[PDB]
Amino acid sequence: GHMGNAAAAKKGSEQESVKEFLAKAKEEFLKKWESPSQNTAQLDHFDRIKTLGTGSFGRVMLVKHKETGNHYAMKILDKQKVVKLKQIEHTLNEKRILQAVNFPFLVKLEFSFKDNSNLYMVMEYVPGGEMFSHLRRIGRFSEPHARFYAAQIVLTFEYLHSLDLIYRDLKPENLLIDQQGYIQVTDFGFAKRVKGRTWTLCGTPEYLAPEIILSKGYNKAVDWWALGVLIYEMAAGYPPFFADQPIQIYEKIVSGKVRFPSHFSSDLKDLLRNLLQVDLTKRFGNLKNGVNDIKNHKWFATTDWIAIYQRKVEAPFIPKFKGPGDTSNFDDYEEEEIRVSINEKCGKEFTEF
Amino acid sequence: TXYADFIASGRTGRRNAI
Ligand SMILES: O=S(=O)(c1cccc2cnccc12)N1CCCNCC1
Repeated sequence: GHMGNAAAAKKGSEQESVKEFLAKAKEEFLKKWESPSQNTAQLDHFDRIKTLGTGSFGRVMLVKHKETGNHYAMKILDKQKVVKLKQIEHTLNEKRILQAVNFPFLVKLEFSFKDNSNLYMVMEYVPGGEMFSHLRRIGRFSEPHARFYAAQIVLTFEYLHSLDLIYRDLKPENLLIDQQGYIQVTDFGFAKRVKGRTWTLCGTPEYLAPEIILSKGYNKAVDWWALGVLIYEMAAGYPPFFADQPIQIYEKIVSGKVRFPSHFSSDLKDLLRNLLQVDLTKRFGNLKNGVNDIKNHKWFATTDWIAIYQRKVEAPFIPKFKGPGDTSNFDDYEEEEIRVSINEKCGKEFTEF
Repeated sequence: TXYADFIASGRTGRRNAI
């Protein structure tokens, strides 16, 4: 067979230990899920420094804790705007997930609080910026470099899925690089607790699984499809399915055809054909052996999963970092006021925050 | 080339959710 006795025993033991870890992690998650933390700091504990990001998602600001000098990334949502855009449940659920999970590649929520006008999530500052920027700048990642990142996503999805959390928002724009060169996953507005199926059309065109496009009930296998898109884009510099208009992208996704650059290794192409599998009865991550079909694939043969988890692998790339407040890996945005009204807004809607 | 096709798509920048 493919493994001798020693290798098979070692692999089996490793897989059993993962089960044991995940069972403990689920116990810890559910305690925090059932009794969320609230109101652990206030706004005047922090100096506002610079806007790190802004969009439909609100704003994210670099802030500095006045007494420790620690920098943080503070997500600010306008309560009235969240209600207008019909995002109450997503906003509450994002914060509830973030205060309950614990994993080395999931961003840490250090404080949260609210005031008359806004909701605030104070997260670790991840200074290396988006993977997106580095990928477009370098062009493409070599396969070992791509694999280093991919391994962290595999472990993070293995963790999230064991909690019955589907992620649904994977793309390089939503992965940050920390000071050690490791990945941080930050955005949980599309994440949902799903033991079985769910039906919402959400995501980004290039990363949508075919069953989402086709308006099916779907499951956590959409995240393994998206991993395939991510690995392809990291290794090629462009995603597998693209076109001028989303409808043309969707036609390609559902077609069952995917084409590869000539520099892709055969191992990589085999992994990607099994992740980018339209047929759900054949897609890696959705079969009887679950995540192990991915972790045991030839393309990951050199991956020491425990060493990645322990963050003991030397990263391929360390972003430039000139001090704890450095924002050079982020873009510049127009700086807008943080207005706090004398009157409380939408109090009932956000009692749980 | 596929890279040229990628540039032609106009979707080389940050992509919004649907
Ligand atoms: O970079 S962020 O502003 C950001 C968010 C959350 C925590 C962060 C921590 N450090 C830097 C930037 C952070 N960002 C906003 C949405 C777009 N995708 C990536 C996350």
